[PDB]
Amino acid sequence: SGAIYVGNYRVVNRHLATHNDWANLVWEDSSRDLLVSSTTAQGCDTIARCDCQTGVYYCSSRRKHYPVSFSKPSLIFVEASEYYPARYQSHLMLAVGHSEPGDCGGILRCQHGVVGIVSTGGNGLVGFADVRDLLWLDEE
Ligand SMILES: COCC(=O)Nc1c(Cl)cc(C)cc1Oc1cccc(C(N)=O)c1
Ligand SMILES: [Zn+2]
Repeated sequence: SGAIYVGNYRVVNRHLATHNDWANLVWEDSSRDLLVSSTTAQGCDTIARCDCQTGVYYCSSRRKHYPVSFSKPSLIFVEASEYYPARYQSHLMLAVGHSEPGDCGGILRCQHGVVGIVSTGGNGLVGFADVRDLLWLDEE
Protein backbone atom coordinates (compact mmCIF):
# COMPACT_ATOMS: atom_id res chain seq x y z
CA SER A 1 0.00 0.00 0.00
CA GLY A 2 0.99 3.70 -0.38
CA ALA A 3 0.18 7.05 -2.04
CA ILE A 4 1.76 10.29 -3.38
CA TYR A 5 0.28 13.58 -2.02
CA VAL A 6 1.05 16.53 -4.33
CA GLY A 7 -0.88 19.81 -4.19
CA ASN A 8 -4.59 18.98 -4.25
CA TYR A 9 -3.99 15.44 -5.70
CA ARG A 10 -3.69 11.89 -4.34
CA VAL A 11 -1.84 9.40 -6.60
CA VAL A 12 -2.51 5.71 -5.90
CA ASN A 13 -2.19 2.31 -7.71
CA ARG A 14 -5.57 1.99 -9.65
CA HIS A 15 -6.07 -1.56 -8.24
CA LEU A 16 -5.89 -0.14 -4.66
CA ALA A 17 -8.23 2.90 -5.20
CA THR A 18 -11.02 3.32 -2.59
CA HIS A 19 -14.67 4.45 -3.11
CA ASN A 20 -13.65 7.99 -2.13
CA ASP A 21 -10.91 8.00 -4.86
CA TRP A 22 -13.39 6.93 -7.60
CA ALA A 23 -16.09 9.42 -6.45
CA ASN A 24 -13.37 12.17 -6.43
CA LEU A 25 -11.67 10.98 -9.65
CA VAL A 26 -9.44 13.32 -11.65
CA TRP A 27 -7.74 10.85 -14.02
CA GLU A 28 -7.08 7.09 -14.26
CA ASP A 29 -5.35 4.76 -16.78
CA SER A 30 -5.79 0.97 -16.42
CA SER A 31 -2.81 0.36 -18.74
CA ARG A 32 -0.56 2.39 -16.38
CA ASP A 33 -2.21 1.03 -13.10
CA LEU A 34 -2.61 4.68 -11.92
CA LEU A 35 -5.47 6.71 -10.43
CA VAL A 36 -5.43 10.34 -9.30
CA SER A 37 -8.15 11.82 -7.08
CA SER A 38 -8.75 15.29 -5.61
CA THR A 39 -7.99 16.15 -1.97
CA THR A 40 -9.28 18.89 0.35
CA ALA A 41 -5.88 19.50 1.99
CA GLN A 42 -2.55 20.22 0.31
CA GLY A 43 0.14 17.55 0.03
CA CYS A 44 3.89 18.09 0.41
CA ASP A 45 5.44 15.59 -2.00
CA THR A 46 7.49 17.04 -4.84
CA ILE A 47 7.30 15.19 -8.21
CA ALA A 48 10.70 14.73 -9.90
CA ARG A 49 10.98 16.29 -13.39
CA CYS A 50 14.07 14.51 -14.70
CA ASP A 51 15.40 11.46 -16.60
CA CYS A 52 17.25 9.86 -13.57
CA GLN A 53 17.79 6.10 -13.77
CA THR A 54 19.05 5.64 -10.11
CA GLY A 55 17.03 6.12 -6.91
CA VAL A 56 15.78 4.45 -3.71
CA TYR A 57 12.50 2.56 -3.16
CA TYR A 58 10.60 1.42 -0.07
CA CYS A 59 9.99 -2.35 0.25
CA SER A 60 7.26 -3.04 2.94
CA SER A 61 7.83 -6.86 2.84
CA ARG A 62 11.40 -6.12 4.09
CA ARG A 63 10.78 -2.76 6.00
CA LYS A 64 13.79 -1.55 3.96
CA HIS A 65 14.67 1.22 1.47
CA TYR A 66 16.88 -0.07 -1.34
CA PRO A 67 19.13 1.83 -3.76
CA VAL A 68 18.36 0.71 -7.33
CA SER A 69 19.15 1.32 -11.00
CA PHE A 70 15.95 1.25 -13.18
CA SER A 71 15.09 1.27 -16.88
CA LYS A 72 13.39 4.30 -18.53
CA PRO A 73 9.50 4.18 -18.71
CA SER A 74 8.43 1.54 -21.29
CA LEU A 75 5.55 -0.71 -22.60
CA ILE A 76 6.28 -4.06 -20.85
CA PHE A 77 4.41 -7.39 -20.85
CA VAL A 78 3.21 -8.13 -17.28
CA GLU A 79 1.88 -11.59 -16.32
CA ALA A 80 -1.62 -12.22 -14.93
CA SER A 81 -2.21 -11.22 -11.28
CA GLU A 82 -5.16 -11.13 -8.81
CA TYR A 83 -5.97 -7.55 -10.14
CA TYR A 84 -5.25 -7.71 -13.92
CA PRO A 85 -5.17 -10.38 -16.71
CA ALA A 86 -1.82 -10.87 -18.60
CA ARG A 87 -1.28 -7.62 -20.55
CA TYR A 88 1.07 -4.80 -21.63
CA GLN A 89 1.52 -2.14 -18.97
CA SER A 90 2.75 1.27 -20.25
CA HIS A 91 5.16 3.87 -18.56
CA LEU A 92 6.68 1.02 -16.50
CA MET A 93 10.31 1.05 -15.20
CA LEU A 94 12.07 -2.19 -14.03
CA ALA A 95 14.77 -2.75 -11.36
CA VAL A 96 16.42 -5.83 -9.89
CA GLY A 97 15.03 -6.04 -6.38
CA HIS A 98 12.67 -7.72 -3.92
CA SER A 99 8.93 -7.17 -4.22
CA GLU A 100 5.66 -8.88 -3.25
CA PRO A 101 2.07 -7.94 -4.32
CA GLY A 102 1.40 -5.90 -1.10
CA ASP A 103 4.53 -3.79 -1.81
CA CYS A 104 2.50 -1.78 -4.45
CA GLY A 105 2.41 1.93 -3.54
CA GLY A 106 5.97 2.02 -2.14
CA ILE A 107 7.64 5.19 -3.39
CA LEU A 108 10.68 5.34 -5.69
CA ARG A 109 12.58 8.64 -5.28
CA CYS A 110 15.59 10.28 -6.96
CA GLN A 111 17.49 13.53 -5.91
CA HIS A 112 14.73 15.51 -7.72
CA GLY A 113 11.75 14.02 -5.81
CA VAL A 114 9.14 11.30 -6.37
CA VAL A 115 9.69 9.24 -9.56
CA GLY A 116 6.94 6.63 -9.14
CA ILE A 117 5.27 3.89 -7.07
CA VAL A 118 5.74 0.02 -6.94
CA SER A 119 3.17 -1.49 -9.36
CA THR A 120 4.57 -4.85 -10.65
CA GLY A 121 7.25 -7.44 -9.66
CA GLY A 122 8.20 -10.94 -8.70
CA ASN A 123 11.03 -13.32 -9.57
CA GLY A 124 13.73 -10.94 -8.32
CA LEU A 125 12.41 -7.87 -10.14
CA VAL A 126 10.34 -4.80 -9.14
CA GLY A 127 8.40 -2.56 -11.54
CA PHE A 128 7.43 1.10 -10.88
CA ALA A 129 4.70 3.14 -12.57
CA ASP A 130 6.31 6.48 -13.69
CA VAL A 131 4.58 9.78 -12.62
CA ARG A 132 7.31 12.30 -13.89
CA ASP A 133 5.45 12.81 -17.20
CA LEU A 134 2.18 13.97 -15.41
CA LEU A 135 3.13 17.68 -15.50
CA TRP A 136 -0.39 18.77 -14.48
CA LEU A 137 0.25 17.27 -10.99
CA ASP A 138 2.29 20.51 -10.24
CA GLU A 139 -0.56 22.97 -10.99
CA GLU A 140 -4.30 23.88 -10.58
C1 LIG B 1 1.90 -14.16 -10.69
O1 LIG B 1 2.16 -12.83 -10.26
C2 LIG B 1 1.11 -12.32 -9.46
C3 LIG B 1 1.58 -11.19 -8.57
O2 LIG B 1 0.78 -10.64 -7.83
N1 LIG B 1 2.88 -10.80 -8.72
C4 LIG B 1 3.38 -9.55 -8.21
C5 LIG B 1 4.49 -9.49 -7.37
CL1 LIG B 1 5.28 -10.95 -6.87
C6 LIG B 1 4.98 -8.28 -6.90
C7 LIG B 1 4.37 -7.08 -7.23
C8 LIG B 1 4.90 -5.77 -6.69
C9 LIG B 1 3.25 -7.12 -8.06
C10 LIG B 1 2.78 -8.33 -8.55
O3 LIG B 1 1.70 -8.42 -9.41
C11 LIG B 1 0.83 -7.33 -9.52
C12 LIG B 1 -0.04 -7.00 -8.50
C13 LIG B 1 -0.87 -5.90 -8.66
C14 LIG B 1 -0.84 -5.15 -9.83
C15 LIG B 1 0.01 -5.52 -10.87
C16 LIG B 1 0.02 -4.76 -12.17
N2 LIG B 1 0.15 -3.44 -12.11
O4 LIG B 1 -0.10 -5.38 -13.24
C17 LIG B 1 0.86 -6.61 -10.70
ZN1 LIG C 1 15.86 12.85 -10.88
